[PDB]
Amino acid sequence: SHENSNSATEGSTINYTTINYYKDSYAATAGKQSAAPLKSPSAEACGYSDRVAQLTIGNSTITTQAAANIIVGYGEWPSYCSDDDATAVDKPTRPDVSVNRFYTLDTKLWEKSSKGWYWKFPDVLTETGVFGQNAQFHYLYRSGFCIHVQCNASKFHQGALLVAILPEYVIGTVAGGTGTEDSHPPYIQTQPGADGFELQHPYVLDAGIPISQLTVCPHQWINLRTNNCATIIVPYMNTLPFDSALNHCNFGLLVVPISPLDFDQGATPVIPITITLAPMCSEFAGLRQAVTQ
Amino acid sequence: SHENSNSATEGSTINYTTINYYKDSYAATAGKQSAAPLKSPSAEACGYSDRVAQLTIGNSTITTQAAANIIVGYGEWPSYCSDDDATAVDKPTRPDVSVNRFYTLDTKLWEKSSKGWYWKFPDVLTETGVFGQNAQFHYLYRSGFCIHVQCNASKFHQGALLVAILPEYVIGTVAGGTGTEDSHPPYIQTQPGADGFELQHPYVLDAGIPISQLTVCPHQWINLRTNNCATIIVPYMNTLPFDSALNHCNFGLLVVPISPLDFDQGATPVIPITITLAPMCSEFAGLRQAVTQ
Amino acid sequence: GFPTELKPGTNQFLTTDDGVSAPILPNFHPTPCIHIPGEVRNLLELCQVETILEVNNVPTNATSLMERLRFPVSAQAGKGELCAVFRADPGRDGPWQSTMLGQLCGYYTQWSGSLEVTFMFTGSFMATGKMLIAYTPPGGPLPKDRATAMLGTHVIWDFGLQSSVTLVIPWISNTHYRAHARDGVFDYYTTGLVSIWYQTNYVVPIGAPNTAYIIALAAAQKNFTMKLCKDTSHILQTASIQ
Amino acid sequence: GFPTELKPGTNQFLTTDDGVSAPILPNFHPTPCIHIPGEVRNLLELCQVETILEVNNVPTNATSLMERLRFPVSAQAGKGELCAVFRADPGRDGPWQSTMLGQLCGYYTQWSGSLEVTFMFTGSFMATGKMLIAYTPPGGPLPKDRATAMLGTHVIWDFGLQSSVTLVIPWISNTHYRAHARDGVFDYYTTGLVSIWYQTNYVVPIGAPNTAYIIALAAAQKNFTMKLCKDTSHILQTASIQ
Amino acid sequence: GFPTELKPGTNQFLTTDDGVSAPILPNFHPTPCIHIPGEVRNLLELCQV
Amino acid sequence: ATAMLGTHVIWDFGLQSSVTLVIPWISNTHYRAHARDGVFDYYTTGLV
Amino acid sequence: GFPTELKPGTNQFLTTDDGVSAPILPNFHPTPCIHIPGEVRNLLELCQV
Amino acid sequence: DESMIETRCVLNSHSTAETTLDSFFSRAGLVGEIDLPLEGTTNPNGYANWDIDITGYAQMRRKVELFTYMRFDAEFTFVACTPTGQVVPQLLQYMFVPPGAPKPESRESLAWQTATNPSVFVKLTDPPAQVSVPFMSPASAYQWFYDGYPTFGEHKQEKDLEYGACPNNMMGTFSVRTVGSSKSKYALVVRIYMRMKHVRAWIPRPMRNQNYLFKANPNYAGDSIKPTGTSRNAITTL
Amino acid sequence: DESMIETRCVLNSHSTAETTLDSFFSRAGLVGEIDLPLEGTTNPNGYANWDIDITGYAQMRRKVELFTYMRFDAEFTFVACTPTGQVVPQLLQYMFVPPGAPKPESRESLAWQTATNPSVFVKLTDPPAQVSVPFMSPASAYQWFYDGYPTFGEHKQEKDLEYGACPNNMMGTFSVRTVGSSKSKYALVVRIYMRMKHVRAWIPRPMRNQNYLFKANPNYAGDSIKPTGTSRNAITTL
Amino acid sequence: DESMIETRCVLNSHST
Ligand SMILES: CCCCCCCCCCCCC/C=C/[C@H](O)[C@H](N)CO
Ligand SMILES: CCCCCCCCCCCCC/C=C/[C@H](O)[C@H](N)CO
Repeated sequence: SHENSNSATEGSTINYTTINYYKDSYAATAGKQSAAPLKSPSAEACGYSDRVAQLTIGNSTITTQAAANIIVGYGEWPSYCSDDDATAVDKPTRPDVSVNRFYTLDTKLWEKSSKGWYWKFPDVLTETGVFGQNAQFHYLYRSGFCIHVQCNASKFHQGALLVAILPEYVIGTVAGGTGTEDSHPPYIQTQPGADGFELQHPYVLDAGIPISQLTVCPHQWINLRTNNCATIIVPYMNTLPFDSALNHCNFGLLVVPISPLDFDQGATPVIPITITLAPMCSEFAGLRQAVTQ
Repeated sequence: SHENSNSATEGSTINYTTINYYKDSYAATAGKQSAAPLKSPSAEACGYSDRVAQLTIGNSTITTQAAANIIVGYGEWPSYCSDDDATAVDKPTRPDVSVNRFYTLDTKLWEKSSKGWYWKFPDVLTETGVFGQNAQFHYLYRSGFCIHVQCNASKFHQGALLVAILPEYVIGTVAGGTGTEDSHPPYIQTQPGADGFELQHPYVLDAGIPISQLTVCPHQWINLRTNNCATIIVPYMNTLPFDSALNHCNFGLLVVPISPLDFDQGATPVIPITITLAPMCSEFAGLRQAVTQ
Repeated sequence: GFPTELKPGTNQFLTTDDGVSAPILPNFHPTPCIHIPGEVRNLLELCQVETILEVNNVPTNATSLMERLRFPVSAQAGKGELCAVFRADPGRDGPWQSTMLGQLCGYYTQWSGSLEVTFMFTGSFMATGKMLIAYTPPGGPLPKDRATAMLGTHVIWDFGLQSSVTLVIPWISNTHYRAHARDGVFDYYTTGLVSIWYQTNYVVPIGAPNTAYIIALAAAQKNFTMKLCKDTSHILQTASIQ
Repeated sequence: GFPTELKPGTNQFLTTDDGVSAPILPNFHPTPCIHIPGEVRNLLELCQVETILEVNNVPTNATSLMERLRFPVSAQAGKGELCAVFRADPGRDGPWQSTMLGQLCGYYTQWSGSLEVTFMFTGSFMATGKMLIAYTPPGGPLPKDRATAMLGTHVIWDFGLQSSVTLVIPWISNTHYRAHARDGVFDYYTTGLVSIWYQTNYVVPIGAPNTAYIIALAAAQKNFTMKLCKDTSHILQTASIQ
Repeated sequence: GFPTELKPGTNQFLTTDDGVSAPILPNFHPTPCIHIPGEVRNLLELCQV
Repeated sequence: ATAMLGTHVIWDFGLQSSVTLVIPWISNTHYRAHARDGVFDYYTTGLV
Repeated sequence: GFPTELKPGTNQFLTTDDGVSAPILPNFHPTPCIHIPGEVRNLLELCQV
Repeated sequence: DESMIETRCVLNSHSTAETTLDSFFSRAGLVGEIDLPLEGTTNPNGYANWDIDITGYAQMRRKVELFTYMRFDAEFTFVACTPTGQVVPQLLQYMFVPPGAPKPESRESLAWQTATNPSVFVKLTDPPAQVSVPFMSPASAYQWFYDGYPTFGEHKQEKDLEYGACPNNMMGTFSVRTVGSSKSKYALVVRIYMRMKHVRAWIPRPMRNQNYLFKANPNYAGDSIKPTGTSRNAITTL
Repeated sequence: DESMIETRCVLNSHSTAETTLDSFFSRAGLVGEIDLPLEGTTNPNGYANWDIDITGYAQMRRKVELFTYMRFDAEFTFVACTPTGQVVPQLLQYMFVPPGAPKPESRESLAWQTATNPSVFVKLTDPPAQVSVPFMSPASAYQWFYDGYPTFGEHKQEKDLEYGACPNNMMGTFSVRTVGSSKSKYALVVRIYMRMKHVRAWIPRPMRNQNYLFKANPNYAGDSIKPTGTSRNAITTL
Repeated sequence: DESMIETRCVLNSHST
């Protein structure tokens, strides 16, 4: 009562017992603390099977295995911004059928020597559809995503893809190779658009972080013997309630072949990977003239 | 309530009044503290005469004086590991008749110039019987022991043996004699097996510790006029609930003649000392292929 | 003045001391915390997430670095051939360093609990066979044959029918906690050895590839715990950051 | 700032000061304490355990060092011969240093209470006789004969019938506590002298050994107490430990 | 003396530290505050003008 | 050392003049026929 | 750290200051006080003799 | 666990408290070393303006970059010393310079009057200066990884350095001087140590398996891409 | 007692509190002396890595080796000084380096950033640095006597030094530096004093009656085996 | 019998 409630943990659900001799709560000691979101839970695990019984959003419809094969990113469904979490006093627009629909980006071909690609969100959809037009016309943007990476192969084909969602996928460079150049990735590399960008070093994910630990991020496998597609339900993950859709990407979708594609000669050599994705609970605010970038 | 209960004396039965100005209980002052196990109690003194009325375990049977001549090591009977005290999540095996039985090791001869021997546990039983096979096959081991050192002599023979149980009997060297070599005892000296190892300097117990204070450890005398045998009931004494039976010895059994053997010419010069011992409440865990060492 | 006495330890700066400090800003309230998804409250939540175990940590070249995440499985002579071995120690230098459990284990001296290693078969749907994934408790060396290995804790994994199996490495230790197993004296804290053996074979029909791959994904169980936070040594930057 | 005043004694490091210190590890909980047998809560528990009293501290050679734990008893002329003498002081340099009570007594300046010295006869079962084990209170010198010694506190010990007797050295002192008795002024704190005399003889038949041995085992009673913890001087390492 | 331990940050002068300081004048009561019009209690009042 | 792995008694004959080694009924069959040198050694009780 | 301010008189050693001092011996209990005759509780008892 | 082996009942009273973020991150570590030399060209005027960035040292940077978003308060400790290790009788003025506040241009600059800036006056003979720093960011958390640009407009190669620069994280300058009109007679080194209190972290990333090269930059040496862990000669052997 | 003599009633109000383990062991004693010389070859670089082991000094080692198992928390006091006794104005960084944490290789090593390692910054003019160290061991108690080997496998003479080495006791390195890029101008000696608080001890052994020669080793001089106590000319005389 | 070995319960319905 006699102290300012201005610590970094006010508003949390954790009760902290602390020692403070000053006016401010942040001056106090760290003290004591008086399914699981991180394991890429399924829709059945999160109990969201009712919203998943038919993946039809807007005016689009995809078909896949239900519930168990629907990865909800961090166990949280996309939602509109709550009244307390939002800061902008302007009321947002909710098109909800012209922006919350499945958009099909491109048809990148999986090869035996394929290294992998990444797609930045919502950079992939900035110049596509009513969602793209709302992204250019509005300063503020907020949406979840339902990304459905599709890769059909016969039962004689083999291989696996780590279809993963890396939030705030900052791209690093080779720094001239020797590491003493301080180069920075260009706009076509940081924001490659709907066409995506092929990974130069998928082992370090072009950021100095191993792909072996990419599974701590929301992810799903496209092991060809088991499933032919991966559906990841990504919520809006940002330090802010809203953000610009043009100069900040909330997350990068990593589609990397961990197990290489392999088949004997006579089967179809064209094994394409299709990125179909739907914004969920899309919000736009701060309306002005449309700007591409 | 506001402090972490992370001192070294949490879980003890002693109430400590302490002064602490920090989050952690171990930062506090030493403070105040708000038959007997160490005197080598008998089975009658510990009240364990019912388990002692007939020393028959497994498929073996020894005969000696009951209750009063049965030294329970540190006043504690051997027991299976409690649920809280154990850490390994694998469930242990309890053979209980093939491992909890008296094993007879060897027949070391007591001489007039005899210096004494030691036996390391369960190193003496690592290559003997189903107990030895379970020790090689399992990573984790836990057992008490019922060691019955037998030395029969006529009523015209004289002498005494300090049959004692020294927990964690680390063997030291002469260090080259001058004390500036930092030599270490070999495997045949640290773990001599069922044959035992004769003491080079029984006065310092080959460890720089006097034998005159060996009686603070669980012990019994084989003063030949009074008794012809010593039965020591040793529990499992370790910092751990379980341990490897092959590279760590819980205790060493010291059988040292304090009073020398003496008799006139015409009596039997062969006065042998027999080590008969039974594991009690033997547990084995962490099963893999059998390894001798 | 109230009579006080300075003890040993005044004017010392203990870096892990949880003490009160003078606030630079009176009445500064921070930005209100909005709901951000994914929130972590304990590092054992990260420890329980399955991460790719680099069992095939043979290749060193940058062009073949992505081959470390998977290891080959192929048709053999049907004699219980050895597929792959690795130590079951998460904090040890080797295959486990590629995992989140291994990298977090570098920050903690002592670990306890069972370990989850999931092997995902990435062959054809026509590719069939069984593997004997044996966890050897400590003391047992590397088995020279599958008959030696089956005496330990093992799973027989029909990868043709179920594409993913999880070999739960049970917490089998003398101590309540295990420090980092190391080559030398600290091999006392070895978890043991995990080896994969061909139970029958890798059987494929005409038209299916003769070589497949298995992606090992290592994690920790809910009973996993950590102790004694320490500076990590899995990666050592010897140059200054410009 | 709250008005405070530093007294004498700030920035001093008293080694026995029971003060609060800054914890290097916040929220570090230790390994849970399993039940380990034998637990000691007081050093007087060790003081009460009987340990071999080296009455025969004559030999110095390493080959004859084990002879110190026992002292000879043999057939005499039947004139109340002297068997063995020793001072009843546990902290004094001499026979009592071999005991746990003596070594622990080196760590404490002042001791009080009665002392238990158990003599165990280690002859033949045919070996018989009696000994007069006399504890002389302070002031009385070493008795020149058994007639002088029996005037003090004494036991007559038939070692043929009972192989072990315990001469309880009663706490007979001017002071409530006794410091370490020393040669010189501190002999004021002498406990007295304990001497063993042949009450009758050491009698053996034909075929029994003519010389036996007695193992003296010294302890403390339940009324034994200790005061003024101090650095021990029973053993002094003058070289640095490498 | 009561056992105390100095932490990091002693003898530091944080300019925004809201601490207690020794009063130069015991029992000095100031001039009573008369009512002056216009009083400001928050700078956001000036921001709204 | 080989023999102590079986069912055994350690008999201090100096202190107790008589001991009884109880040979326990350890058999595959519920009853034992006469053990003989040859095929009927299947019904051996064992060795003492 | 709790905000404190050192006054004049710190690090001074007043010989008649009745202050608390760090005990060199934790849990050391002295020899129990037996009854000794003649006990003095005030020097004015000696003054009246 | 019981789906793999037959298990015994183990009462695992194993504490999870030391794996909390307030246990992993509430340990002070070096985030900035400031040199105030006598003859060197780094800070020859007795003053230094160090932009607050904890990504300059590999241990703290890798610890905090385990997560993407990280909202905390900080205990900032500054261990001032002579770079030979001496404790000289020199008085320094630390001063937190928030964004928009005037960064000092000299040792005797008028911004050192610190009428509103938080400043610490502490001698080197004193213990290291400790201050609690609250959560600075206009965002709801600090952001070690900003996949995007702070500004709008066309992004050429000349402005590619703005990529990853989230101004919710660059929260000003830590300015240190020797308090005096004349130059100090000692060489000073101020070592900044941050202990993170009241820690909340949201998005766990893969750890850093490459050598850090530049502050606030995931750049890695392309020709020196080493594996995450040690290597093996063969897969059938250890 | 009454079985020996006729006794009078004595109301023995004699306290047993000073024979507790928290009275016998809660007294700080020298467990480590670290030299940081100017010209010597011991620690010439201004830094030192001292593996934590209290068995280097005879008094504390004999006190703790009275028991086998010993679980306690420790108050660690480091009395830094010039080996002539001076109190010089030099600032040092103590840093507890747990097993697996990088032991520093130089005075300006990057492990000194202590982002997670517990470190103490203290000047020599300050009172000796005091820290509470909790019970470190993965075991339930520390183990001064480990009858066995830490590792499996065949034990030759080359690996006989591993006998008695229980890694439940070697709990890391105590690293001390002079905080600076340049070498210090003073010779420093850091003396480590451990006070054992909250002490539990389990298995009492015979005391040490031989001269200690090596740390964590019960080795004794074979040709210099002296008796436990002083000697007498004859047994019938004093 | 039980004075010699640890025994299991055997329901000996053996006719005399
Ligand atoms: C009187 C001195 C007060 C010192 C105030 C220091 C401000 C503390 C702010 C800490 C917040 C993070 C600082 C910067 C974050 C990162 O290093 C990068 N900018 C993000 O990549
Ligand atoms: C910031 C400085 C903190 C200092 C931390 C010191 C760690 C204290 C651990 C004490 C536990 C015993 C240490 C070693 C035990 C013995 O000497 C041997 N290793 C066993 O023979």
